[PDB]
Amino acid sequence: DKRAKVTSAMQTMLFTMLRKLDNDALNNIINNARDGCVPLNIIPLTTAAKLMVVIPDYNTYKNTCDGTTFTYASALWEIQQVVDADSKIVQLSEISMDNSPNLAWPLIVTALRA
Amino acid sequence: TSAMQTMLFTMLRKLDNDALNNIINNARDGCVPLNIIPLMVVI
Amino acid sequence: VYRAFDIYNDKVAGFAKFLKYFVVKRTFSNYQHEETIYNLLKDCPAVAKHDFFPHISRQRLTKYTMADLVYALRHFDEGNCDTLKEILVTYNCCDDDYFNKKDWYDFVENPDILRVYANLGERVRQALLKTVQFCDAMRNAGIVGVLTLDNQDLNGNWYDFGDFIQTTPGSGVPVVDSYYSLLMPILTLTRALTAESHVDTDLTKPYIKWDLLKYDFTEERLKLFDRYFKYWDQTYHPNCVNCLDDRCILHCANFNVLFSTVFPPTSFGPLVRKIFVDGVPFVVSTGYHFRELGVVHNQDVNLHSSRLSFKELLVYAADPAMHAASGNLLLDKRTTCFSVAALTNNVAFQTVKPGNFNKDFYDFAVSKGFFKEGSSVELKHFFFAQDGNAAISDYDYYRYNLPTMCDIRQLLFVVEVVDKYFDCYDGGCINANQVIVNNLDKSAGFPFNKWGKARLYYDSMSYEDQDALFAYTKRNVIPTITQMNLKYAISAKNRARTVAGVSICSTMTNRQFHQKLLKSIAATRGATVVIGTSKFYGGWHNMLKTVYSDVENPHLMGWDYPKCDRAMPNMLRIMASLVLARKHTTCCSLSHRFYRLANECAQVLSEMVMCGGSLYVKPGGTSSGDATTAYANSVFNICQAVTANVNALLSTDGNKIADKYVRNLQHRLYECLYRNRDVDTDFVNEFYAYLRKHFSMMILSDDAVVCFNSTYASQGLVASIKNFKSVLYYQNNVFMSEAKCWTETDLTKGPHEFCSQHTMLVKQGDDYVYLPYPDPSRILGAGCFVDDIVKTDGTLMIERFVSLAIDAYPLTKHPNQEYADVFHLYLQYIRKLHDELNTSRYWEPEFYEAMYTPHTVLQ
Amino acid sequence: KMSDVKCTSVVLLSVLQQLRVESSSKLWAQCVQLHNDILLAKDTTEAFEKMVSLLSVLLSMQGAVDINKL
Ligand SMILES: O=C(N[C@@H](Cc1ccc(O)cc1)C(=O)O)c1cc(-c2ccccc2)c(=O)n2c1sc1ccc(OC3CCCCC3)cc12
Ligand SMILES: O=C(N[C@@H](Cc1ccc(O)cc1)C(=O)O)c1cc(-c2ccccc2)c(=O)n2c1sc1ccc(OC3CCCCC3)cc12
Ligand SMILES: O=C(N[C@@H](Cc1ccc(O)cc1)C(=O)O)c1cc(-c2ccccc2)c(=O)n2c1sc1ccc(OC3CCCCC3)cc12
Repeated sequence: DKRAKVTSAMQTMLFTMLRKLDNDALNNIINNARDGCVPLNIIPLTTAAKLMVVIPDYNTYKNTCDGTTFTYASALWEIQQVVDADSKIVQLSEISMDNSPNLAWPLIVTALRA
Repeated sequence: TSAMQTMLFTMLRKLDNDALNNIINNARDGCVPLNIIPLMVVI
Repeated sequence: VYRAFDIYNDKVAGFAKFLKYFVVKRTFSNYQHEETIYNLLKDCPAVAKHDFFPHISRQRLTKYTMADLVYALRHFDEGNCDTLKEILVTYNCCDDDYFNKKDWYDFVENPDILRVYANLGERVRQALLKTVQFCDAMRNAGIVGVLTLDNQDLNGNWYDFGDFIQTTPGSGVPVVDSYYSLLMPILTLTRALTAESHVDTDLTKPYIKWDLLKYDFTEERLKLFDRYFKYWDQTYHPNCVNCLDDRCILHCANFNVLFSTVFPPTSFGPLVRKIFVDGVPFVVSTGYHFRELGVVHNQDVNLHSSRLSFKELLVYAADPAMHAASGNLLLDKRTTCFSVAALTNNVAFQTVKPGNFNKDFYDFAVSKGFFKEGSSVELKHFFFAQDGNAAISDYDYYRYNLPTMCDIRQLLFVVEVVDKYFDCYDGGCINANQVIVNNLDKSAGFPFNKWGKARLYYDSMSYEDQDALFAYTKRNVIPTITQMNLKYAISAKNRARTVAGVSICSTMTNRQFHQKLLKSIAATRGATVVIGTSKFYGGWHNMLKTVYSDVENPHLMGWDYPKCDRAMPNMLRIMASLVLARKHTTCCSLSHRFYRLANECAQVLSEMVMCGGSLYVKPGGTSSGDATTAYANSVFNICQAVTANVNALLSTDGNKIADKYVRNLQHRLYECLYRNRDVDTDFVNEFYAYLRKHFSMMILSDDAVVCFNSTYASQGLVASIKNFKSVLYYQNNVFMSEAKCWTETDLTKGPHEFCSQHTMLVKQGDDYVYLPYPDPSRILGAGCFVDDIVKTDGTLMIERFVSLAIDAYPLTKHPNQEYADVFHLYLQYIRKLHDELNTSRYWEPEFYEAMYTPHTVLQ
Repeated sequence: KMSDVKCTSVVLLSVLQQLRVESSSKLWAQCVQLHNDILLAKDTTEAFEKMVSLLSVLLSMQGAVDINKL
């Protein structure tokens, strides 16, 4: 009974979590290893097509996400949909040192690999 | 669930502090502020 | 002047301060002996220049030696820390006015001190290299002798070639047990091996572009060991799988702690591989790269499995490989903790509500004369509130955990002594049907907490599946995930509080491993560790009398561990785990016990934490959700106490110890420490006996009360309060101020505070006994404010008050009338509450009288 | 008059949090700061100005519990 339900839930989770990772990137990484064994930390680093940046203040934003593109994890990233701690959408033109007291810090800056 | 606010206001009356009762009376007829008081009003 | 020395000869031994550029000194035989050795050992660039002038001129030395730096940092005392200041300012590590700041020495306050210490790292690393060069020349020239820290200056040049003796060339063997062992704590405090991260070990060139796919580093580790610890005369296993006993595991894990600071942080953690299930490819952990235990490869690796059984599914669900592979790369700028990934498209912020003030009780209390403006009993404990960025702020306190390398020769002796304290208990492996589970409702951890608590999984699994799962863990590693949440608490401070829910996979196997031992300790009365001994029915009185056993000139003492759960080094936690597993000398083999150790180290030491909505890497510290954390804390507590006594008894001059037995105990303590690599079971008994007589400990998790012979402590034969401060500085990276430490000279008044409780000697039945009472503010605070689950039913309110009344009854005997009035207020309120709704009736004082009378131990 | 003001501030946040004030990060952070300051306060005057600030925050929000009725 309960064993059956928990088994079903675990199977569903594992299979759903598989429908969003398998790709040419991961396969390329796996075949570049000595025996297909790699550290777990570098998988999302070199394979993730989505990047989330939680910005605490405005100095950090200057120093990481100025303009519309930035370099991180040895890759070029392009910014879209910046969001505040109140979960409202933020426009790139609103991120300025004089406007900085009005914004609900920290800011979630999302980026795609480019 | 409104009992909490009634108890709040009974406590405020029991304190009978000058500033708190002043502000409560001001808002009594609907004259309420909009922002936090620093350490602007309507009407 | 006083300079630190490391001395061991036929009359005195220890590491203490004694009394004594172009240094000079003043016998014919020695002058001839030293000069010949120097000439045979001159062309080596790792020694200081010497001249022949009846005096031995010693040219171009520094003001302070490596011993002073080691001693100063190992016996730090902010009251008298001048020698440390001169060394730092002298070598451009900081500015002299830097010491005008408050808490400049403190690690938690002003964490910039770490940068100041790191300025000595390159200087220290140069000292290590010179030692290998020096030992190389001595080996080639055929010279035997002991290398001592005092004979090496801060520039690395060696000197004082008098202890050595000639031998046939090419067969020299230098003894470095004392040199390296005492120096290890400073290697990580100064980050000596920082230069190894650059292209050619040069601090002016870019960092090595390590291949992201590399994980092994075994050859790199061996090369690091061979470059710095070449003549360290004990086989070092880069992967601790190859060690022969737990004494080796501690030996080799200590080295891996130092060497793991040079390799990229992305190379550690679970090692994944692509396996196929019925043709579909998963990614699963088929190994693990520990910073301490090296690389561990699972032995049961299977591919193309037709179907996954319940046991197989549990391992895969708990494995973070699938969770981290399917998430987004995360770059969290709020924290300095390495982040693996985010598992959600938005970061989640959680807040802590305010307290639920109970007006009813408050209005009743004031009518009874309480809270009068000016009384000694007031409100100081409240449910504090927290804003959105509190959990991550709380998690960021793990920055206080730093890679700490231990004095291995000292730790390998302290473990034997700490082992005796646990030698009166029985334990070992037990089957799935012998395990008793209390509080089944504990969270099962991420992701298991999505579908229920620990009750569900324990019910679903059959005894065989649990048994196989435990057997599985004895040949593989299961790196589970822990989830940290925020908890409501009554406190006098607004610091946030968090509770960690460890993975169910880790708890099931741990209980089968430790439950037998844990129960044995909890069921024992009269031992040093007091866990599971109720304070009721005279227990507090019996506990105190056990502490008071036979101490000759007793005073009581207490201390605390700042940020204990966050700053505990990984070496000490691994040590605590090995001591607990020593009972499995018949239910497990060497290989079996290693795969057990690797499982806790990957599950409750450096596992992955699901804080907020994303995934981070925990650098260390204890997990409040683990069942063995309280007992592991006790082992850590005793280890720090024994370390304090060892440092106290070896840092005191043996010439001025008027006693004879103690001085013999000192000399032999040094031998078993930095010589005699075998465990001297005999001497381990005398030291354990010596401690029990003169240092009686009543230890509960990270809290202790010590009845210690004052005379011995006064003259340095036993740990004092200062000794604990010194140990915590160089073994915990925390400064422990005396403001939270108490000492008491009169035993009639019991311990000032133990487990947050006070003691008062009171008269019952023509006999004086000890009763434990709390601070009244806590008792009142917990009455005025409640966590909002009691409002549903009044019964929960009654049980809350009776529990408070039981702990409040002893106040009736307090001399202060206000205190005694507190219990009556609670009793009267209980009467009212009971009214609205012979000694078994909780609304009379007789019920609360029985709880503290030994005559009836009935529950 | 330490206990009365502290209990009043506690119940004041109890009310505020029920008005869904969690949704404003800045305002909720400010309210929590004031509340913790009041609870940690040892002087009556400090508690007074912090309490009036918190009450003004509460009472500015219109459409909340009716005040004219009281
Ligand atoms: O969280 C706790 N107390 C509240 C206040 C409270 C809660 C319930 C209550 O009526 C009265 C006051 C707080 O300080 O925020 C609490 C209370 C109690 C408690 C409740 C009733 C009677 C006796 C003890 C309590 O037992 N505990 C807590 S927090 C807590 C943490 C660890 C813990 O270890 C024990 C577990 C069981 C045996 C082995 C070690 C216990 C523990
Ligand atoms: O640490 C404690 N309180 C924290 C809050 C806290 C900490 C941990 C936790 O998860 C829950 C809340 C605070 O005051 O800041 C605490 C409080 C109280 C307490 C609470 C309300 C009224 C009276 C006493 C308390 O009673 N205790 C604590 S720590 C603590 C440790 C052990 C303990 O049991 C004794 C029983 C007899 C033998 C020796 C062990 C009790 C105990
Ligand atoms: O911190 C606590 N426990 C630790 C360590 C421990 C302590 C004693 C023990 O054998 C076993 C383990 C833990 O397991 O996490 C603790 C323990 C106990 C406890 C001790 C012995 C028997 C039953 C309960 C405990 O009672 N408490 C704690 S922390 C704690 C915090 C608040 C608290 O409120 C009570 C206090 C008394 C009046 C009503 C409200 C209680 C409380």
